[PDB]
Parts: sequence; structure tokens; C-alpha cells
Amino acid sequence: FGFSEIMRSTLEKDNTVGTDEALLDIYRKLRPGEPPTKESAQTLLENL
Amino acid sequence: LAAPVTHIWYFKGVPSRLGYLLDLAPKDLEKIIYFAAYVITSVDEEMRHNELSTLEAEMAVERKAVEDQRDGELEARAQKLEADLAELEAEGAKADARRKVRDGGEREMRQIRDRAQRELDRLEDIWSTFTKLAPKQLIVDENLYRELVDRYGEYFTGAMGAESIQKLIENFDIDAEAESLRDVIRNGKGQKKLR
Amino acid sequence: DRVLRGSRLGAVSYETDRNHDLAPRQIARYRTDNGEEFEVPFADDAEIPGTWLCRNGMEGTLIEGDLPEPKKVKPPRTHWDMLLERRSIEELEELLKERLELIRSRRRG
Amino acid sequence: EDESEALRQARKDAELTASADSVRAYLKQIGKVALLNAEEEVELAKRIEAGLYATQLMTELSERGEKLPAAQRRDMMWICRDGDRAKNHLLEANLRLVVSLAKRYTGRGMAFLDLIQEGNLGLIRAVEKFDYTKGYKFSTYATWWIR
Amino acid sequence: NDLYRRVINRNNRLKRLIDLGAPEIIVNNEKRMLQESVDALFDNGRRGR
Amino acid sequence: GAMLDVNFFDELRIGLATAEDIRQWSYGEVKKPETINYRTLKPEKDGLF
Repeated sequence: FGFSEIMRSTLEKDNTVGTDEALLDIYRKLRPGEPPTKESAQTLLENL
Repeated sequence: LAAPVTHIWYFKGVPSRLGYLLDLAPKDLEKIIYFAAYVITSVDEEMRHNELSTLEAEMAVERKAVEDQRDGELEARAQKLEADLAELEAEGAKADARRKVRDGGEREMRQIRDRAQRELDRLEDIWSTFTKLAPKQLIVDENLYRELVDRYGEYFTGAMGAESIQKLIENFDIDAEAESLRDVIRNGKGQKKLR
Repeated sequence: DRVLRGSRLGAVSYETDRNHDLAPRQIARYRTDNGEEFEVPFADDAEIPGTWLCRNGMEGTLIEGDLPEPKKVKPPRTHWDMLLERRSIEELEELLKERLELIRSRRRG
Repeated sequence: EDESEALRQARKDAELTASADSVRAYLKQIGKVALLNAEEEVELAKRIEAGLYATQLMTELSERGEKLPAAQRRDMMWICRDGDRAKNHLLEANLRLVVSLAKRYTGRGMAFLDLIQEGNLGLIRAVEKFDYTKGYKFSTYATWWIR
Repeated sequence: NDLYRRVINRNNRLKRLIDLGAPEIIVNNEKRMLQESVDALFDNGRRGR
Repeated sequence: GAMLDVNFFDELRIGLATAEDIRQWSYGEVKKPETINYRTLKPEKDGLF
């Protein structure tokens, strides 16, 4: 997304680095109340 | 019924009349009446007042014994590192491989003192939540409430559910509450006055 | 969708509704173990039962004490009986003292 | 920094959540207690039998006889308390067995949690009826009473 | 009759568990179930499914 | 206030029912979740009917 001011602006404003950290973030926003494990949090989006 | 049950009409429909009467937030009221969080129904004051001094003496003694076992850990890791010095000071190897075992031992010491900081913070949190105890105060972490119960079984009573809500309604003075509310609407302003 | 015709499981009688000559009745008085009293109208040619099930869902005895109330059985399915039917007293005793030795040798030598 | 640090932070944040479904709340509540093995079940059963005989003996003695050995009476009440502690620990261990058996009857007639609580009653009866001298795994005996 | 039957069933089971002697997890789950049954009797679909 | 519902009305007052009003309205405690015997169709003892 080299042409997109919106996309590079949101990459500047993402306040999140690390694929595992972002994966834990979307796991916490998606599944409330479950203790997060690495393999289940990784395969949640893929299985969904 | 073998256990009391709240009416759904006076708890759920906005505005929640039980929440307005007891001055509890709806998310902190659903957690009480649907068995997810404890609630301090009552607390002692003067027994709490003199046992503050006696129990802080006992707390300092217990934390001092914790520190005694902690310096036992300090001295044991020091003797272990000196044993590693004796068994690695005459073995011809690389300059860092003979010292990476000592760095691993120091990392083990660093996590020992991190665990000591963790348990001291746990004990500090327990003492803080005893010293700031009051009615209509929720306690999540059943383990923490359990620890407060078995260490401080006197000085307060806590419960969970519609029985606790009934106890709070019983320990409630409508005339004094109304005098406080009319004092606020006569004096203050803004969000507090609207509330 | 249909013309369905259904009846509840009872029949309606229709005689006259008179209130001048009725069968004679006499009122008993039962008191529960709550300290609450209830009155029930029985018939004249009717034996008064000793215990009546009142409106509280609890058994209320009569208020004029006349009956040798019985000595009925304990409900015999307790954990002690379910233990005794597969064990022995000496086995329970040696297990009791073996468990006692743990607290004795924990508190003292 | 993802070696259980952020995982621990998200674990505590998930532990302090609401989880507004009752089935999910009960499963999260029963997931805390760890499982057991044969020797642990044997020693829990021995403590149960010792505590039951202790309270039976103390009731049948104090019904007609009064004695005051202080240490002996204190350890007798200690046995009576810790037997019930052992029994509660055994039940809280086998709650997952109850749920795993009751999950295959759903959809016909009753709810899910009614089935689970009926299995709880069956598990209490199996703990009452359990015997360790024959020497078997506890789940094989308790499955009959639960079903 | 289904809502009244669920209330009466859960209340009888709770009386059985209390007079038997059961751990806190079982008894608290039973009390929460009884509360949800009475709530569903008075107003269905107000709190939850 | 009277409850025979003869046509002499002045008011209709609604309040908040207490437990000592409920167990004073009632005529007995229903304590079994049974409705009707399956073979003879007569209402069961201490049931809902």
C-alpha cells in the first residue's frame, strides 16, 4: 500500500508492533473471557 | 424458595432502581446478584482501629520472616555461585562460556528477587485492601477474598448474591440518605447534582 | 386453520344455589410448629385427623393434645451406614490411629 | 517479550472479565482445579473414612460420656474438618468428568445445566459409595452413578 | 407450566443440595440457576438468551 | 380494600407486594412439578393443578 495516504497514516497511528501482540489484541477484542494461548490465538482467525 | 431472589423489574429496566437505592453501578450489581463478585455487607470500626496497630505489627513480623527466607535465598545463591567459581575457575575454556554459567546463576537470582517482589506486592495489596475496607465494595479475585477471609475472619462480613443485597437493604437508613441527597442538591453543582 | 373443539377435564353441574338449609359442620383448629393457627370446617359425622396439611405447606398438629405421635424411622441412607456396610470397626480404628499419628508427629516429635 | 508476559497480562485481563453466559461461567469456574491420580484418590478416600469414623465415634461418645483431653479433642476435630476438606477436593476434581459425560445428552428434553447438576448429585452419591480396597480407577466406578 | 416447572425443579434440587451438604461451586451454580429461572418467569428475554 | 369485585369502586391502588402479603393471598404451597396423571387424567396431589 505505497500509494495510500490513509493506509500509511494508519500504519503510523497503529500503536502496535509485533504480529503476536496484534494477534493477542484481536483475540482479546474478539473472544471475551477466555484465557489466551499462543496456538489457539494463532489458529483462531485461520479456523474462522 | 430456599434462597432469596431479586425481582427482575427493579434491577434491569433502565434506570435500575436497586442501583439508585443502594448507589451501585449496574455492572457492579449484576456481578453481585448473578454470582461473580463478592460484596462487603458490613465492617467493624473500633476493633479494626486497635487491631490496625496489632495487625500491622504482625504484618511487619510476617514480612520480616519473608525477608529472612529471602536473605536465605540470597546467601544460598551466593554459596552456589562461589561453588560455581570453585568448579569453573580452573577449567580451560572460552572466556564467556566460563562466565555464561555465572550469568545464568545471576539471572536465576534476578528471577528469585522478582518472585520475592511479586509476593511482597501480593502481601502489600492484601494489607491495602484491608486498610481501605468499606461496605458496598466489590471484591473480584475469589482467591484474594479467600485470603482476606482466612486471615481476617473477624472485623467484617461478606457475602455474594441476593442474600447480600437483602442485607444491604436492611442496613440502610432512608432518612439519613435523603438528608445527604438534599444537602448535595442544595449545595453542589453539575454532574453530582444531576446524579 | 381448523375448528378445534377442546374441553378441560371436568364437568359443570347446575343445580340451585341455596344457602338456608345446609349440612351441619363443626370447626377444628390446627396449630403448626410455627406458632400459627388454622381453622378447617369438617363434617359432623367425620373423624378429626391429628395432623393436617395447612396453608403454609407444613404439617400442623391438633391443638388439643390426645395422640401418641409415633417414633418413625431415620432415613437410613447416610454415609456412615454406607461405610459400615463395606468395612470393619477394627479397620476403621487402625486407620483412625494411623491418621492420628500424622497430626501427633506433625505438631510434635 | 511475548514469553508469557503479555500472555500473562491478557490472562489476568481475561480473568477479570464478565462472561455473561452461565454455562461459560460454570466451565471457567470448574477449570481452575487440577486433576488427580490413583494414589491421591486413595489417600483422599482414607482421610474421608477416618474423618467419618472420627465424627461417628465422637458423637456416640459425647452422647453419654464427657471427657477433656485437650490435645486429643483438638486433633479429633482436626480429623473431622479435614475429612470434609478431602471430600470437597475430590468432588471439585471430578466435576470435569461430570460435564464430559453430560455433554452427550443435550437437545432432547432438558437443558444443559440441569443435566450437569443432576450429574453432580450422581457424583456425590458415587463418592459416598466408593471403595478403595478393590483398587480401581475412580472414573470407571463413578460413570455408572453419573449415567 | 414449563416456566413454573423449571422454578419448582430447581428449587427442590437446591433444597436437596443444601440439606445434603455440597461444596460452594455446586451450591452457587444452583442458586444462580434458580435466579435465572425466576427472572425468565417474570420477564423472558430481558437478561441474556 | 374489598376484593369481591362488586360494583362499588372509588379507587384502584397499586403497591409493592411483600412476602407476608403473598403467603396471605395464597391457599397452599405447590411443591411438586406435576400437572396431570398420564393415565387417568386427574390433577395430581400438591402439583401445579
